Amino acid sequence: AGKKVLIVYAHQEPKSFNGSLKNVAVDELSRQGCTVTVSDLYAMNFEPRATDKDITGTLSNPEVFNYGVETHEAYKQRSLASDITDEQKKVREADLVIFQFPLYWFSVPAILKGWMDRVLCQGFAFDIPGFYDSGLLQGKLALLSVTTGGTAEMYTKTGVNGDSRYFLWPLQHGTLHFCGFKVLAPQISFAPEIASEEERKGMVAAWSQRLQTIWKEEPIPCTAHWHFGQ
Amino acid sequence: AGKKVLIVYAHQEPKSFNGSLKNVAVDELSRQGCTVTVSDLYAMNFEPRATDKDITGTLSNPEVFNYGVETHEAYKQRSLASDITDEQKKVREADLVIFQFPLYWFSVPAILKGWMDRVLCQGFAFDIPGFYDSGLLQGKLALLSVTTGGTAEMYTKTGVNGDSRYFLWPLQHGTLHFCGFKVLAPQISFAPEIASEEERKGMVAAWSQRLQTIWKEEPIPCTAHWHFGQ
Ligand SMILES: Cc1cc2nc3c(=O)[nH]c(=O)nc-3n(C[C@H](O)[C@H](O)[C@H](O)COP(=O)(O)OP(=O)(O)OC[C@H]3O[C@@H](n4cnc5c(N)ncnc54)[C@H](O)[C@@H]3O)c2cc1C
Ligand SMILES: Cc1cc2nc3c(=O)[nH]c(=O)nc-3n(C[C@H](O)[C@H](O)[C@H](O)COP(=O)(O)OP(=O)(O)OC[C@H]3O[C@@H](n4cnc5c(N)ncnc54)[C@H](O)[C@@H]3O)c2cc1C
Ligand SMILES: COc1cc(OC)c2[nH]c(=O)cc(C)c2c1OC
Ligand SMILES: COc1cc(OC)c2[nH]c(=O)cc(C)c2c1OC
Ligand SMILES: [Zn+2]
Ligand SMILES: [Zn+2]
Repeated sequence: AGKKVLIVYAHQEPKSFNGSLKNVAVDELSRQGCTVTVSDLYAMNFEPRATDKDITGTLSNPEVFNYGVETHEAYKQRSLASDITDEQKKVREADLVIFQFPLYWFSVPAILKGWMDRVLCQGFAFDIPGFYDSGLLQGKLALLSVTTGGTAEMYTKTGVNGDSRYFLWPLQHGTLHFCGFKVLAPQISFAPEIASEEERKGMVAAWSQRLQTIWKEEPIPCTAHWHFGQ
Repeated sequence: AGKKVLIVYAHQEPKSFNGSLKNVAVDELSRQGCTVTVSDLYAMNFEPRATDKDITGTLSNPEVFNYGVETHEAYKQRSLASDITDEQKKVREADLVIFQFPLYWFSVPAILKGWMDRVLCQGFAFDIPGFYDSGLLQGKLALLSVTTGGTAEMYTKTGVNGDSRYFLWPLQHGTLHFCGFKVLAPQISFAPEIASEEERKGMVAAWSQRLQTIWKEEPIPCTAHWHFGQ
């Protein structure tokens, strides 16, 4: 029945390590016969700000602007900006969404934060029933593929940065799990810049390798225990 | 001495609950005789995207664009875009920085994430070495004044969202502490959209009342234990 993959990609430089990782995911998932689409946010000059431009025609309450309410009603009334709905159509059709980004301040770059803020609107991604286990994107897989400046040692529990999993919580749980995604284990490529050449080649190779059996994987249990506990 | 306060404010609607919490801070700090400046991000149409437009000089490596490297050298050389250096002057002069924002996906709205990505560059906010307790903003205070959709109850260890302190980690530790700020306890105003008129007025006056004695507070111990316990 085939599978559709969306890669949401947030790097300014096509020759970057992130670009290589995105390119390998494209090469390998396309080799398997999957339908692959990439949202190259910087190349699209993707709008990160949540503003009233995100609603076309006339606001639900033009006196006091409430982004959440107005985007909810806009979704229901098919009245959202086309950049947003173009993205929601790719997500709707995806079986798997991979986010490929460098870690910026223990989180996603603002351009990709703006994608999550604007694309994952109430009525599309969640509503009152239909959050966490029940969220509107249930059935879909999501996966963070993150590159870091810090070596793997810095990201241990008693290290300076604390555990990798500590920063994962707002993205995996607060965002992806909230919307119904099952979350595969994050791919974390530690510290590509302090190399080496061969060691960079090796991390790109390992991601490609993992993508081979991505469809065999089980989701993580997306829990406070998984992130912080023992 | 007296003191300088910068409020970095991220809400689209001046009549909003965020609007009121920013306005009471300006009013109370101004009443005390403090110097007060507000960076009203949406009104400034503040650029959230980290791009090569943020550097105007000869790039250190114009064949492969690396945002961290290029902004660090642009800072030393003074070729950063001026919107960034305008913010930096505000932070440099400040004794206290307050971030006033609605929680968006367990984090800051993208427009304010872009402020942290672009303004807190290497050379200015931190160096290597020169971070966490050696951060370049040592001696300044910071405070997150966050509003939520979820109730206090929802943000407890056994509630749907887990403890409120879990989502504070990337912002308090990975960003502010990393830059050397001493972090004051977060002001979290839970679920104003749900709350009654009296409860909302109550939340605004509790912030006003807290600001009366802010200069007397000790910072939090910004550690994994404060954040996750326990
Ligand atoms: C605003 C900001 C905030 C940040 N916050 C954090 C943080 O909170 N925590 C943290 O750890 N880090 C942080 N960083 C560091 C950041 O996460 C790293 O800079 C980034 O992940 C490096 O990945 P890259 O793709 O840009 O590396 P690149 O510099 O693009 O790649 C490294 C090398 O790989 C080469 N390359 C590309 N493809 C290949 C290939 N196939 N094989 C071999 N070599 C290849 C490149 O040419 C380059 O020499 C931050 C950086 C910035 C700018
Ligand atoms: C993209 C997105 C992501 C989100 N992610 C999360 C999340 O991860 N977790 C979560 O909990 N929530 C989330 N939310 C919900 C969001 O945090 C809240 O909607 C926001 O915190 C509420 O603050 P506000 O200023 O917008 O409230 P408002 O809607 O502006 O205020 C509520 C009421 O208070 C009134 N008010 C204004 N001033 C005063 C005053 N002086 N005295 C008394 N009343 C006053 C207003 O008139 C209004 O009637 C998200 C929302 C969006 C849009
Ligand atoms: C803002 O840039 C940041 C922020 C960080 O932590 C918050 C970082 N932590 C690390 O362990 C290693 C690096 C390199 C790093 C970094 O820049 C390269
Ligand atoms: C995407 O918007 C979000 C995301 C959330 O958690 C991620 C939320 N959690 C809550 O507890 C309560 C609310 C209102 C909420 C919210 O607004 C609808
Ligand atoms: Zn979860
Ligand atoms: Zn800390």
